[PDB]
Amino acid sequence: KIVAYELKTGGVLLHPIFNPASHLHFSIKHPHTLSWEYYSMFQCKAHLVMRLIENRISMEFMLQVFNKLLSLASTASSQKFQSHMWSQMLVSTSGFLKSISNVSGKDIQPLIKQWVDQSGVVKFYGSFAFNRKRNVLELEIKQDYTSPGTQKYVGPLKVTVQELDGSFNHTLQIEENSLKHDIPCHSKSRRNKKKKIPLMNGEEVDMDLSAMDADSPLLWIRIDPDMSVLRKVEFEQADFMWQYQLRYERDVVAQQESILALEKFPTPASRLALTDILEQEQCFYRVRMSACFCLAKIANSMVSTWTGPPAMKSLFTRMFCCKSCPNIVKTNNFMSFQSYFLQKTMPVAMALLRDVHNLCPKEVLTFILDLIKYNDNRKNKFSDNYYRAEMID
Amino acid sequence: NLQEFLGGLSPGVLDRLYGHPATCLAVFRELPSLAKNWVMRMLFLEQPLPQAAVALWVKKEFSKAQEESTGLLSGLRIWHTQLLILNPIFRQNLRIALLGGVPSLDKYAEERWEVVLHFMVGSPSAAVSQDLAQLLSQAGLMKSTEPGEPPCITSAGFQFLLLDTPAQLWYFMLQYLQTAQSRGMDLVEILSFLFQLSFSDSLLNFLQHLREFGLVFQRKRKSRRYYPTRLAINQPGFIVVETNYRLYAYTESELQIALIALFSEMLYRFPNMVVAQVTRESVQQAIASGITAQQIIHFLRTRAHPVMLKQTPVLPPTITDQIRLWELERDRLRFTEGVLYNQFLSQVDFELLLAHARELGVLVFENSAKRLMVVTPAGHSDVKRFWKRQKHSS
Repeated sequence: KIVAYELKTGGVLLHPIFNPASHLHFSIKHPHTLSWEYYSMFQCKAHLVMRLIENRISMEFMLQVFNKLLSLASTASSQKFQSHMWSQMLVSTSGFLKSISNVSGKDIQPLIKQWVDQSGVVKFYGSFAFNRKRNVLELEIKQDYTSPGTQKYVGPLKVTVQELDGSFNHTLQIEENSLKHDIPCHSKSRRNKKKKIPLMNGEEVDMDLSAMDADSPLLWIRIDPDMSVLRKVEFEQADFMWQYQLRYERDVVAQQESILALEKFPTPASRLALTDILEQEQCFYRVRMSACFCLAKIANSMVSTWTGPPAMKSLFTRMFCCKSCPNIVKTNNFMSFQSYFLQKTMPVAMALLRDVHNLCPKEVLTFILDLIKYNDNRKNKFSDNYYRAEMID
Repeated sequence: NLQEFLGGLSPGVLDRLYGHPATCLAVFRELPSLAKNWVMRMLFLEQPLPQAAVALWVKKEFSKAQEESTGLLSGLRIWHTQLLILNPIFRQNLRIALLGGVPSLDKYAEERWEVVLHFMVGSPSAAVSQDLAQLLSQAGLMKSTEPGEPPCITSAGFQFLLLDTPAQLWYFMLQYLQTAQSRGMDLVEILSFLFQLSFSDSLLNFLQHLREFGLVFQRKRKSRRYYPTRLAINQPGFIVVETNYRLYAYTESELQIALIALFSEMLYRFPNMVVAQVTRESVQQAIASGITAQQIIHFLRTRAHPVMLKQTPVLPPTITDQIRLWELERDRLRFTEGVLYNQFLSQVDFELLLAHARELGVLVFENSAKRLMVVTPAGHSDVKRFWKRQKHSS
């Protein structure tokens, strides 16, 4: 939301100094002259910058800062002196930074100078190349700092590389003149023997390594995984790396960004990846709800190649319909709250299917109308208004 | 073949090459079967005729002969559709060609070719001729790299050596013509003389080279008249092969003994016989030098003593199979120049890039499973631009 708004119009400036922001058509000196979208993005950017301050100075020290502010205010709140002490209930920026420096011993003045006083987000364009001879991974990260909403980042940058030997984090120093970052790569001895490949968490899984390159061990790369800067990343992986990142990652933002990047690769391996995500309980439900729409877009792009039925129909009849009647939907029992959301989002994406004539097929429209006719809600303890409203959608 | 040589020519050189004296007859004799008949038919016609007649003028059976003859003579451009009348110049020359307008020599040719082959091989005693040496060096079968030291023999040299005399001489003359064009000698004038044989400064030099090769011999202190030898127009065996890789060759000329020693170990040399052994060492030595088992087998078969001709096959299966297996035992490294890309993103997009390097001729190896295309540095400035254009198209 904030990178869309700041690249759209100028930027949000937390803590201006009194104009400080002349790129935008109102004055930021008073709350009653702000646009309402600017007020909403102001609150949004403020809580993300506080998450960044928690990233630099750990969460227990952050809660100690907040407790110190509240304790000064509550010793202030019981005095009777007319504001000799009642102004300890008012916080400022300098007092907040001083309380942070009191509890931690680190000051955050570079982070405050970059993300508060400066009003911009950063844009990262990354592309890699694997050097087989020296066994290194040559990243190439360049910033677009000449757009109207952007600024230049010179700090450190975390990158997480999943190779066959596991998941390794690397810190890159991205100075102004930097372009190529050579990080080292590990072995490929988990392709010699079939062993399980260890993940970002402690677990390990069986991966189908037939799509991987023979010479490179690395399975996927993620630039800034923890969202530790206010950034927009445009990484150029290969399509099998996006499919491996969709399947076997233990991070929901990486599964979402792989869904978002698989729309450019309409190959049938990506259809298999999104269909395996859709069938998979123990995936987070908002990833499967995105995989519905991604599968609809991919299915629209590979018409005159699609083999069987329309997308997600057989999967809907496998998950939510009767075993004896495929075209009759099961009676509504909405007590699971994840297959309820997936059931009410799957025909909405299924209706975006189009034939070679650019008209929605009469197999999906008839399916949606049979979902509407055979709807029986006399048996669940929950209402049907959102599911029926999504059927109209 | 001569058909290949003449097919590899332009119309402008072809019509000029169709000289009055002989060319119209020498090229006629090339016509394998039927095109002779059609040439005779429409030798007397001044009016072109429709192609359908020629098409239907051969029965349904054996039509492939009709199409192949028509294609061959279309390549030779003997006629033109003109809408199939023959070329007027060829018609006139052919009408003028059709009722219009030694024992010591063969030995000389044999001896001259034998001494030429002796020089080709590392024979201490051989005929000396700087022009012949440089001609053989530039023919592609010899490389010197050091004028002071005598030139060595390249890999193609051994293969050329093991060929039979007819094909050997024919290929040598083909290379002679190809290098004649490079050195600037007119190709048509020299070529017409070869055709005239089977019935200027450049002419004198060419005849001198032919005499050095032994095809012709003036015999009169280099007079205008010449008496071509048998080889100019265009024998029993002596080797006996045992089942224990033993060769008994009734050879008196050192050339045959040298040729056998090229791929066999010599044991004894009698006045009218020589004993050699075909061992792994000798055979693999020849293979490394460049020969392949096919040349050795063909050489032994062609120089097969009459005694072993009765048995079928002439060459024992054990010897032939052993030679072939010995050659197979060796498989060898290669050399090329290339550059490789990576991170090709979409699959259907990588298939379009494969056709760019294949049409230009800079593609070496492709990989659709990993997306891995090797591009030679000679055309690197053209593939990258195409890739950039594709990216721009998105």
